[PDB]
Amino acid sequence: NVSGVQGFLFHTDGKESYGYRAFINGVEIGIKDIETVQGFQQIIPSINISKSDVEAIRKAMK
Amino acid sequence: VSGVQGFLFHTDGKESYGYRAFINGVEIGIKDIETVQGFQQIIPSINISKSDVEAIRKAMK
Amino acid sequence: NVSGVQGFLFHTDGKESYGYRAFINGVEIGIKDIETVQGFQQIIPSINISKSDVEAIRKAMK
Amino acid sequence: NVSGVQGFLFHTDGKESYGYRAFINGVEIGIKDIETVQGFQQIIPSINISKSDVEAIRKAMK
Amino acid sequence: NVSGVQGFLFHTDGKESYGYRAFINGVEIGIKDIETVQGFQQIIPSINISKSDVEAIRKAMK
Amino acid sequence: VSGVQGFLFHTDGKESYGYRAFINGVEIGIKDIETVQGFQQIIPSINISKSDVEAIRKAMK
Amino acid sequence: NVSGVQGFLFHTDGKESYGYRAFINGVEIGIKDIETVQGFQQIIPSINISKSDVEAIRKAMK
Amino acid sequence: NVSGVQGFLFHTDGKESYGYRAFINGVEIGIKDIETVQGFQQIIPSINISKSDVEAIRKAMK
Repeated sequence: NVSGVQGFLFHTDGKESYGYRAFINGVEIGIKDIETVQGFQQIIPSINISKSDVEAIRKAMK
Repeated sequence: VSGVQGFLFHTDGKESYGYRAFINGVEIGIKDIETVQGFQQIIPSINISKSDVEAIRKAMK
Repeated sequence: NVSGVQGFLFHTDGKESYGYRAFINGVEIGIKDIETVQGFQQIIPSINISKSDVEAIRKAMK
Repeated sequence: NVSGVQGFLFHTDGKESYGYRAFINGVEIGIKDIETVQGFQQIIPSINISKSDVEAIRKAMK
Repeated sequence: NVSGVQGFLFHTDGKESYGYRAFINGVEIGIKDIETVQGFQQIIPSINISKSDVEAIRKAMK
Repeated sequence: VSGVQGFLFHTDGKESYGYRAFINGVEIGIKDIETVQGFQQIIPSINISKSDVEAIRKAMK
Repeated sequence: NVSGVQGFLFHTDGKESYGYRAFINGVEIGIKDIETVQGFQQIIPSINISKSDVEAIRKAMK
Repeated sequence: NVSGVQGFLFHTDGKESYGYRAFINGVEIGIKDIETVQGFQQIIPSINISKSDVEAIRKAMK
């Protein structure tokens, strides 16, 4: 509530990384730096999503 | 705070359909176990028999 | 409201069973298998409704 | 509250009983069986209302 | 939330009683019997309001 | 669950205005201490100087 | 949200005071007396804002 | 949450600082004084965002 942010960070630990990304207030973005990942980890969850499942999650988050 | 409402579902019965999910009212198939474990951090994961998926789809519409 | 499901399972322990049914997001459905009943029991309540009272509950849930 | 039900059961312990009744999502119903009363007691409150006060409560619940 | 009732019971312990009354979902009603007062005391607050202050509370509850 | 949002207010300063309240955005005077004690069961009771009531009225509008 | 008030008190402890002010339900007001500051401190937060930052906070609170 | 403020403070601990900034009710502002940072830290989260990631966060906070 208080942060004005709803969403989550996502990444894969699989063979081909896509780095960290996030859905923030329904907007998908890439995150370039680990400082930002740790900053957002204080206010939103951070989960794992395989590279092959990102397309379907995108569709559901639309 | 996740901006996600829904659940993962699978059956432990004879004819598995793997893992699927309802995410914000959209049904999807899940290809990898990593994704199942990731979403298990933020949404419930329940069992649904293959025979009951059609009725749950109607209710989730 | 993390599950995206509001409702309840219902059944009777009376002489003439109607099996398990549910109201899920205002939609009434039949449940065929016990696995599904136990799955939904993790996220929604499960109560008893006599066969003779189902008609009135349907009217109120409309 | 995940049941999708708002309301209460009501009855009187006074001289002229009207059995159990309920308001469920703003709809008043009669309850025919004690099994149903016990089922709804798992998800909604159960209170006492004198027969003389039911008319005024109906006006307020409209 | 669960009861589908928002409001309060009110009465005075002053010299001229007006009995018990209630605001239920923005509707003011009189309560005739103590059974009903005790029933609603399970789900809504019960406060004291002097007879001379009822008019102003009515205006604010409109 | 009371269906009431607001607060009682009074001053302990030199020029008392007795007790007043904002109830659901309506300002009222309270005539009897019984009513003050009744509403103290369901809403906060705070102090407001007589000089500040005009600005609080503007904000509560 | 029992008090019907959303907002905060603000002041600076810097060299040039602007006294205490508040945002109450999106309306900015000045507070003249400490009694009122202590009264509102029972229901809303009270924070520090430098005189030079008030203009930007006003813009964000608009 | 009674402050009427949703958002967060952000800064970087990386090589090129941009000082402290904030999103307050969907409005981005610069913060000039540390007193204001400490004041808002009483009511909103304070996280780290790399300078390289600010552009994407602005897009998501729009």
